[PDB]
Amino acid sequence: QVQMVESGGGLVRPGGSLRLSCAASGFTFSDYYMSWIRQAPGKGLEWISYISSSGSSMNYADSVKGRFTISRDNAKNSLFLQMNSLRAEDTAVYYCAREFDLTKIIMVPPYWGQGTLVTVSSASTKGPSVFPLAPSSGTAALGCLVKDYFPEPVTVSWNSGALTSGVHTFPAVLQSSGLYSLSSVVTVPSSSLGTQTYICNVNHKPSNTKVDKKVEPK
Amino acid sequence: TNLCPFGEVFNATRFASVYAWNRKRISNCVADYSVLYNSASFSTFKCYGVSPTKLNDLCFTNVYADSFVIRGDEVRQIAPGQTGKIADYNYKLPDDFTGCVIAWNSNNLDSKVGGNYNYLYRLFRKSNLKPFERDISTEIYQAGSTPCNGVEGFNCYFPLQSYGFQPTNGVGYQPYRVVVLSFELLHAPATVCGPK
Amino acid sequence: AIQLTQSPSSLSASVGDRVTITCRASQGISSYLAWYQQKPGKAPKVLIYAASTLQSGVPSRFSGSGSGTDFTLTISSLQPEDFATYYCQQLKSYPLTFGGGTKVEITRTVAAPSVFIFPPSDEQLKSGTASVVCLLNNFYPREAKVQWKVDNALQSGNSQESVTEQDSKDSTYSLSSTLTLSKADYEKHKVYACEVTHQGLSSPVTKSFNRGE
Ligand SMILES: *[C@@H]1O[C@H](CO)[C@@H](O)[C@H](O)[C@H]1NC(C)=O
Repeated sequence: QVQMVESGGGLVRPGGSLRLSCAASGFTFSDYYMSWIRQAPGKGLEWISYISSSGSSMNYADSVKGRFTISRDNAKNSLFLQMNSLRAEDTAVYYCAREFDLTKIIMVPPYWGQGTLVTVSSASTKGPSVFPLAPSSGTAALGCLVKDYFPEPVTVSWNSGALTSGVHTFPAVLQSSGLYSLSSVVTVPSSSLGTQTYICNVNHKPSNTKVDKKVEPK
Repeated sequence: TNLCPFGEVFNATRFASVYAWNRKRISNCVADYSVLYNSASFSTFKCYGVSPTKLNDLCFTNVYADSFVIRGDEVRQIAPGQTGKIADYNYKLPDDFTGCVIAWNSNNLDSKVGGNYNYLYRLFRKSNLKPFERDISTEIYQAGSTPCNGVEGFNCYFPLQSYGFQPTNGVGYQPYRVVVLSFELLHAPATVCGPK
Repeated sequence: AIQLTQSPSSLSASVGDRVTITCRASQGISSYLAWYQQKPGKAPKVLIYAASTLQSGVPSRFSGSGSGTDFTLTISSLQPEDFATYYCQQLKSYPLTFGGGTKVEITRTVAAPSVFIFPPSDEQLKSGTASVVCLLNNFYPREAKVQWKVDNALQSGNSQESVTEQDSKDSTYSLSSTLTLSKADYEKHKVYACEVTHQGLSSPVTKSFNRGE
């Protein structure tokens, strides 16, 4: 099982510094070239950096040279991206990717992590409040309202991931206050509304908020 | 006369990478090759066509000291007619090699917690080296069928590999300081003699 | 730096149709090409590497072809779960480069929205604002209008909506409009109405409640 997990994302002052970290497992790490690739909100994929398997060569896209530095630790199965002099254009989801295997000569598919979002903003962190969207008064609808948080992202699940059929988590909207808001809703059998338990799990990492709200009738 | 400067060689603060191994020419001096062996802090001391305690009643034109850092499982390669990445692409000893091979563990000087990337070795080469050749080229190596246009990518890899020495490596991956002494007797006045 | 030119930048097609996407490299790159699929809010995933090798798992609806400068990604029978943005990546040489993407939408029959309205919560009222949410579930096409009415007065300036991407099972959309009022204003009125217009309804649907049950 190839696994690549990124960490260290979040809110950074314009002009400040952040250090991303990519933990890898499921393959002999020291055999592979690695890269950082980033995707700005709504844009396409931009490669920015590579380091060779042993750390003897590295290079950077032009939008990033002079400010960022890549590195790796083959003893810890870890890739790193040190980011300095950050600016608004740098706000993106940053991915780590394992590419070429200098051990062999056969083309192998790249493998990517899940991304981490860094936001370059001067505004303050702020955790959400969570409010139930109470159901009916057949198929009933219920949900949760995650209001007034900053920055993105907020993640919602239902019954700790046990409830997945019928969920729609909407895109966050940016209110005039500068804070975000987001709703998540589920359609659920009407009769199950007395028997079955419904909880929404909000997590907003930049403020270390992790809240469970029971959503119930009345 | 004056004493041979083996202390500069063996106790040098910096050691070369093996792909770019350093040659020092020892000349016009008196050397106690016993006092070299007597510092019994050497894990490897193999001599070829000669022996310590016989180097003291012998004279040569020039003595060469080649020095570099490699890793523990590669010391075995610093010997005549050996094969492997170090012996083929970095440092080859000839069949008629006459001299000694002295190595020792240098984990305390040459590892670093994040890894030391200063020490490199060549992993790829179109052709095996000849004895005592040195290749310091940095051109991208074409491992595949398509050219590389001076740039890394699929099957296009910068040949020098980084050792990345860390203090926590197992012994075989720790840095060893190597000195290879080669003794040469041209038809000329000898200038490097033992005290005898 | 090899430049990739991907076409088209967006397309729509029906379930079961054949979808073709192309990538043109500014240089020969022989077979050093991958195709990526990126579903909404997920990371790009490789479908094909080496121009035509299927990654494990990937349904055999997907295939790729080409060599040199011209590559083609084919979904032989478009399925609902194929809604995604697709990219080609050149792998010949660093800096690695990508095509611009191809948003793939699914053409579907018309589906009316199911409408739900949700009063602000007990909790949030204590804070001094009130949020009234209206849900439009599983409709098609995207176009829709929500009008808020408070005691029959049409609201303006105090609603924001967002829409989901096309559902991966039934290719429909969902939309969520939120009306924001101060606690004072909210309590000055009784009837809260969400009026929804959509091509699948014969006449606008209104869903409504009265403050305080
Ligand atoms: C290196 O330094 C040590 C400690 O000062 C000394 O005892 C040793 O003789 C030196 N080695 C040589 C070859 O001079």
